[PDB]
Amino acid sequence: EDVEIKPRGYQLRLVDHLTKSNGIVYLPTGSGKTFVAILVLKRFSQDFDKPIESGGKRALFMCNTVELARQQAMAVRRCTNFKVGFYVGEQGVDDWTRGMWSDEIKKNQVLVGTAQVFLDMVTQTYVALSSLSVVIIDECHHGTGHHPFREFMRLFTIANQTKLPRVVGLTGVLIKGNEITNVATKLKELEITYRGNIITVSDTKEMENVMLYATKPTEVMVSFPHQEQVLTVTRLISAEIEKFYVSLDLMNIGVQPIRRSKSLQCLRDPSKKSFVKQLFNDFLYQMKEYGIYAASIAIISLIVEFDIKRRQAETLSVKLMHRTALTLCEKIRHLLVQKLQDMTYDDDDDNVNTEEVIMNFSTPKVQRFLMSLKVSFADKDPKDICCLVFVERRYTCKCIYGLLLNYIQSTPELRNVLTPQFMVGRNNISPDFESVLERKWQKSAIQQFRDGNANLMICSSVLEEGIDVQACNHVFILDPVKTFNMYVQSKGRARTTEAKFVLFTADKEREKTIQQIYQYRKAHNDIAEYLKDRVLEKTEPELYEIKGHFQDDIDPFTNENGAVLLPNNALAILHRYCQTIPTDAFGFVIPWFHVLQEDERDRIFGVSAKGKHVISINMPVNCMLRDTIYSDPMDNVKTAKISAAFKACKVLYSLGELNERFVPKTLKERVASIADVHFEHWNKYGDSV
Amino acid sequence: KTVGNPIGWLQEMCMQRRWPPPSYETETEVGLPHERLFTIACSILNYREMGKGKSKKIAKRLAAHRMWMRLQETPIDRYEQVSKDFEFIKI
Amino acid sequence: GFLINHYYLEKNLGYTFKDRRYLLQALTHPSYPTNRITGSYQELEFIGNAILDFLISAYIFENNTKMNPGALTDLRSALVNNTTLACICVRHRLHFFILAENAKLSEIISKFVNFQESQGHRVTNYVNVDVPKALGDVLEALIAAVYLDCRDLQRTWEVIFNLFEPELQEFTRKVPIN
Amino acid sequence: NYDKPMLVTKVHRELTPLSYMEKNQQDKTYYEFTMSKYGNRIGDVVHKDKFMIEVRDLTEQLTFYVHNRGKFNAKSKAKMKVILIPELCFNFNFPGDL
Amino acid sequence: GISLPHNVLALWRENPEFAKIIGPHNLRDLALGDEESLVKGNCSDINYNRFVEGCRANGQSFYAGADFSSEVNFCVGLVTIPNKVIADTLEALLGVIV
RNA sequence: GCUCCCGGCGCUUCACAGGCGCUGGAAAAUAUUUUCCAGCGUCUGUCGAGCGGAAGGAGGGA
Repeated sequence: EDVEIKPRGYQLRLVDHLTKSNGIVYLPTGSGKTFVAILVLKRFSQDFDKPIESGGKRALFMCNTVELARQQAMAVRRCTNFKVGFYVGEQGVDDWTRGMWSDEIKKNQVLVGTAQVFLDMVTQTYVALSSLSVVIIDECHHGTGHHPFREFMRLFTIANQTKLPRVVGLTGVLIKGNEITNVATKLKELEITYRGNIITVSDTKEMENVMLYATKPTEVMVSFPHQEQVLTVTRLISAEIEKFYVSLDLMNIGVQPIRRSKSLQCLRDPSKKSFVKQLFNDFLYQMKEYGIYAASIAIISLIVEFDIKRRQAETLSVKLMHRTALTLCEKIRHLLVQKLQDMTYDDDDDNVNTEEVIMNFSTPKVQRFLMSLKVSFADKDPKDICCLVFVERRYTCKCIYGLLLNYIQSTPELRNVLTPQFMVGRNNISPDFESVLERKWQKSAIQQFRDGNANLMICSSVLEEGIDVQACNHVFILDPVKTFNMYVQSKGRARTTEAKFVLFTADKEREKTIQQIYQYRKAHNDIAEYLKDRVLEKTEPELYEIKGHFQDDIDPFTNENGAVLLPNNALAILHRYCQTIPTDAFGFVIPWFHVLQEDERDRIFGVSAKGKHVISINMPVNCMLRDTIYSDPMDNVKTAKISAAFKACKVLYSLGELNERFVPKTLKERVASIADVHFEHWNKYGDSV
Repeated sequence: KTVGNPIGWLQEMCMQRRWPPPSYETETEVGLPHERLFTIACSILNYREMGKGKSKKIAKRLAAHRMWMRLQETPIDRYEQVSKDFEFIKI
Repeated sequence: GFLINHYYLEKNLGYTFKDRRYLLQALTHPSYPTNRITGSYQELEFIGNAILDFLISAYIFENNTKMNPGALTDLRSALVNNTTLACICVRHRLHFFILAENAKLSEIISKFVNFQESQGHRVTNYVNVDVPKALGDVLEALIAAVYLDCRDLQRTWEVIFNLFEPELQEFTRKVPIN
Repeated sequence: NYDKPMLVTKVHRELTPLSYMEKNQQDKTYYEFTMSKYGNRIGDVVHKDKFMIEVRDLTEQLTFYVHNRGKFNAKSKAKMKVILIPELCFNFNFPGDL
Repeated sequence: GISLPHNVLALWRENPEFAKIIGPHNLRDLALGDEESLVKGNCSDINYNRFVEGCRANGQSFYAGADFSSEVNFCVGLVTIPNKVIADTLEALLGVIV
């Protein structure tokens, strides 16, 4: 009979385990996983008040995405008496100096932000690892390969061992991809990436207490027939798009930057043409997948996108290309509308005519989806229903949103119960179907869904991770599940009691999707049992395996000041430097990466580079480097490119273009380096340049 | 209906008979990289059968199957509606 | 190989070069990627700006003794304006030899040269069409290239006066005040 | 697709399937229209020569305090007379007047 | 004839500090079956514990400090009326008496 | 606008493993069967590398 939440037995046990030895906590997504984080944050607050110069320490809460960082910062601000800071790339952190970072850390006890911000924070000696009492990693399953989490963990192998912080990993799922087989080595590698083992709830009472906030929703399958025959209008539109592609291949826009493949063997089309081709191919996919009405909505979306691009275009040739694209989109829309209108001979009642044409001009997938939506929310209370619809493609979100708007304002029973809404990830799509230059609507889709204004969300893998969403009774995975983490986290989204989890799969893939779900469940069971039976007294990986984990990549470079140049950050730093050098809007040129041929590689490197790849980088004309820095002979092209960028950054630092912190020198440092020799007489008058 | 290894059988029927070994030719590679359709041709003395497949693998296999059973022969306007009796099958 | 219509440019500019690499540096925009033997024109234009400003100021100080110093500094600012340098560069058809690879810059230069031809290469009122700083910067760059090649401020002054004679004569009769 | 409950008013003993529609569909019978619309859903119609029924739709509102003023076009509203085959519609035992 | 479960009503009314955090999203957790809704009269121990835990966790999520009264007042019989309406109904009683 | 990162899917080209199909050589048994080896082609799976679309994330910069 109280409001304040008390820590549970399992949370206390996890905190006590974490305080003596670092590790990873693996708990279902919800309030427990953040409460345990807050508790371990509170336990390491002994030296919060004392400043760093007096032996003080801080706590670091490093997240994966900016929205999750803001979310956790607000949570810890409202749940603890500490003052927390928010540090993301939107704050302009790059141009932050020594003193105003120093007072910043002096001000806030807990620092919350994205991984890259804290990575550049540490690598530029703004703080030391000895200055952090505890570091908090949430969504630790992202820390694989060259992710910023793994680079931050790599930073631990360089600093002092006796003054390292405490590492804590929060996750709801351990495996990121489909490497479900052989769980043991994957879990061992994840534990080696951090400096502790995975701990989870063990006692039956502990599991029951955890069950009070997590849920295992019932998962059901909705079979729909799969057909291959296609309409004639689809063939006509495909022929039109092919003809337009042929015409656009010789559009002859102004000279464009050369685009190549990821490894630089094969050439690419210009990005401006690739955008149009991608949009039209996506529209074709949606037309083939969801139906003619879906194509009618998607062509309006394409109209809006092309109109926006034409408005933002700067060159007349680009505007002409976008005008041709808009002409094609208008022709396609007119054809689709003509096809839709040749059914009105059935009846005159338009309210049922809209539903009938929608159900007649959509593939069985969409028809079955709409029937399930109707039978699930027939005449219920809008305040009582709160569901998410998961689809793969970004434009599928908008297309289904428009189709759902029409269907809702087409059926009497669903008219006042469902309010659809949609959102996509980065490179956001215009949420308007009319291409208006400006709209007065300001409430974001996620904010509307949180506030209860909208009860029907159509999202594309964005809401699977990070963002907190209130418990949803229904979750519709319209597109087939692809990854184990996606399945686990979407299943965990339906966190309310008796919640329903819905899978939409065609008839021909029923066996394969059932087998995939069975492998996912068996992977979950092996994870549970491996965390169950395994016992270790040391409970921490040894130094030798931690060293062996990171020795595969290139050894980082540190100077006498302690700043560390990570080879994985070398390309980013180099592109950052090439950005500040130009003194004009049109002066931007990125370094030219060139892969040496066999004869050139032999002639340059002797007989010591057979079977290996080398990359030569040509710095722009303005910069001091004109020596065509050659990468070391590496196994593949990516390592060669990284080595080339690393050597370029090192030679730039030796030339003084990096201000002994591997961040490009600004104008202020350049004039400060010259004040004492050219403006020495200013000192006697109490002024400095 | 191609239950087995059609091209193993093809080589079998060819070079039991002292016939020349089956030659394979990759004629065309058409389509986008994510939807490339490959064309393998098979020639055995004066007979030549065509093979289309999404990969050179299945294209060659089907070409050889055509060669194989040819060696034996010669010694809508509307999306279909869905019923409303669907149910949520447990998994 | 980089320098095409070499005689055309030398004849229009009024100077013959003994070492052509200064000209290459003058005509090399930073966006031009295939020039790997000599830097851009920013170095050259930095010196050329001061050289041209000093020479113009010296001439107006020597000859224009009738007008008050306020009019003298107004005339100085008008003669070295980037717009005036752009009109002078276009009038002598020096934009044909700019080594650049930017589409937007090329379109801007083409629009400006079309507008200038519409006015018959006459300096209009401080020009609705944007003026690219590239023309003025490259003109200053070739000025500094002449100075460095000849090592004679008198020959450089002869070149600058030959380029500026119409603008000098017109601006000495009326002062553009804005 | 309209699963809302409705009220049956009279049953037509003299009427039977395969009978011509009285308005605008003289060439179209109830039986063949029902097949052409929902054959894949119903399969076939059994008891083909028995009676049929006439149904009327019920209002979906629940608040009747304010007057529902509008141009209903009462003749046009009554134009869509609905005649249904009995065994194809699920029948409650609940009285309609209640 | 129907109301909220007896146990949740008792918790809601007999705890003013706990009544300001129950919201519509918390009420979705109260999905009782036929037995609870018909014979038992109140939610089971597991459902009650889960609902209480969700309401407590409301204070740490983004819902902290929110005002759910506008959507949950009718459940407990509370209602909000402007003071102008109160003055006007006093005057209306005076007027009818006059 | 650019760069980077993570995962999944589809094809291409190399290495390894096994099977199949036979030709030839060696051996055993009664033209026939079996054993060993070499060659060619394939079928199944695994490790590398590349190409392409699709999803998510971050940063610098205007």
